[PDB]
Amino acid sequence: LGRKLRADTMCGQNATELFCFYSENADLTCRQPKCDKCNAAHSHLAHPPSAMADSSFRFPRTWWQSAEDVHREKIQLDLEAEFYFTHLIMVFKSPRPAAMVLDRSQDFGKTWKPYKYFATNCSATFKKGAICTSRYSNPFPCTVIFRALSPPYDIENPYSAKVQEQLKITNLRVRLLKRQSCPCQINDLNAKPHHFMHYAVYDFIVKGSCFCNGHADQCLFHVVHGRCMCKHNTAGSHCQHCAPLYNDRPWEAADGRTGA
Amino acid sequence: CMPEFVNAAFNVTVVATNTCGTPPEEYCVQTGVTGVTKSCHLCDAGQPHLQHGAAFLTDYNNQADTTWWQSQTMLAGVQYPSSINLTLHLGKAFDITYVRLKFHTSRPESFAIYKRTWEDGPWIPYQYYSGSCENTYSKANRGFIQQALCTDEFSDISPLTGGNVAFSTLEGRPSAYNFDNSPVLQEWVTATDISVTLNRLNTFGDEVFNRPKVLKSYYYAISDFAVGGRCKCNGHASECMKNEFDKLVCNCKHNTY
Repeated sequence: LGRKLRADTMCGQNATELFCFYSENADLTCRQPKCDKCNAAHSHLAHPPSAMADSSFRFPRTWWQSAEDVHREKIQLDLEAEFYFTHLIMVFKSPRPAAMVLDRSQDFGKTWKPYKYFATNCSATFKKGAICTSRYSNPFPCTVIFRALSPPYDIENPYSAKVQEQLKITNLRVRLLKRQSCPCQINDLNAKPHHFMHYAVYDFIVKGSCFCNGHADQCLFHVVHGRCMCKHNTAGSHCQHCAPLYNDRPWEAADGRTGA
Repeated sequence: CMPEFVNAAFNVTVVATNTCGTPPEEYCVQTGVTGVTKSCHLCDAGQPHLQHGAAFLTDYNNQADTTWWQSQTMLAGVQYPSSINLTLHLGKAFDITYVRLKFHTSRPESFAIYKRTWEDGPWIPYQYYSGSCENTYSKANRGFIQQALCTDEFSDISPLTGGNVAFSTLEGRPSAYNFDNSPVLQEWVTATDISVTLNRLNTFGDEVFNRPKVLKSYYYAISDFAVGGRCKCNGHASECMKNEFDKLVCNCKHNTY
């Protein structure tokens, strides 16, 4: 959000092929394709990946999809510092496939793991409360909801390093395997349409509080930085240590319940 | 003779305990709908047109743009076991078959719905709608089995703009398809006074940060009560012809009203 999200090439670059949106009406019925042209000439005809992650102050919304009918499409989200996340969100205008995986990176893109992934057949990605759960993903309609914090994690949640690793991130990626475009009245005219490849994705904004260890009131379009002037005489970007004036007293992270 | 279903939010006012505008407030919301240059503007009620009043919520519900209302934000410290409970005093026991609460800002993570069995009486909630109800509500997630169970299909802020909620009274429940032959469900669906219980929004610990904007953002906004219903009087009237005293009561046979 509010920053660059590097990825593969945009649409139509290696093939000057027509693309169209098979959007759907409120009656769960597809509408006639709103055929346009994808290129790299003008902003209207040139829509790099940055369109999703940029100041969206205009009524028209920024569209995006894969590079060129490629299944293994990934999104790179570089960071200039440490970040924090609240929960998991998923908006996907195209039909949401069961082969959805949510992954978290620890530091400088040097770690990888299947953080969370849920679907009716979670085997598609390759306790049943975090590894994967059923009845959460469906092929249709075209146009997954989960929360990172565990049920016992909602209460008694100080801000020490013991929980930072859970919600401290360095880069973002996501993988989708299954390919499908939700059904339409493709027999709109006598001649069938063509070059309908698309993965309608609305936008991605995973709000992340300015990481200040729950101490700072203000941390250095305008975007959120990673430098905090934490109060309680605390120093450091992460504010994990206090000033030596009275540090001798044992302490842990100032939990929001009382700010010890 | 056939009963005719009409929007139950027509020519009616929601009795809202708290509503924006009375004090001076400055709030900011996602740029999905407002589209302001900086996505920041000040809520008010003095302006005749910008009133977020009760009537705006229950109106014709213009599809192109329906008048929206915002509840008081976290600035008022509205996060308790009980919170703003805006109620509906329609005037008849409408059989609300389909309920849709189009949210102007976003779907709140934690919230519920409370319905009135009889006028001035207690509240009988239909169902709970939260993705972590095991904490806030202390109940099992993914409600299934008649009770006011939780719901997690659409709980978190997925849409982030113009959120949609399908409060299908007659669907999504074990008794969905036995509506016409379920005595409890017949009593369930009928609600003398509708009231969405926005009991609490489960904070994500951002309060310690105490950013002025974020607190003004984690609030509630019901764009419109897209709720439909009718007099359940065996449709002695295709439309409750109001009586002399300027209210809504039903037509009837056997020398009754």
